[PDB]
Amino acid sequence: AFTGKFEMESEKNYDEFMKLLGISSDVIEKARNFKIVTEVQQDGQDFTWSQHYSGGHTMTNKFTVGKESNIQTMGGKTFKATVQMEGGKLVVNFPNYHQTSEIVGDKLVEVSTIGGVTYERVSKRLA
Repeated sequence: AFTGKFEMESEKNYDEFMKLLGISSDVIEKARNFKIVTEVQQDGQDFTWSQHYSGGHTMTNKFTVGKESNIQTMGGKTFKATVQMEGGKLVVNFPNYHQTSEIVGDKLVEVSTIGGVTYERVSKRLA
């Protein structure tokens, strides 16, 4: 489905995965001590993903799968990357890191990747 409100309740290897990307220490501590809210609307091959900071800033990741698009990402800057799908899951690969999302009924989880490190998360489906 990939459609609904979600929010990051917890993380697994976020700290190190960040230390590889190279994020600022305060911003590192925020996401892990903060519920980044996450909405999604899989409107067909195009998606309207979003990553709200609880109403204030809103970063967004609109993209089209089997096509590619510019995506804002949690790295230093925007990149362009080929999002793809499989069946009950989602796929992407940027010239920077790799990531695959995977809905579970009423829960969004994601698993990022880059160099011997991988950051799982569990954006639950609630508010």
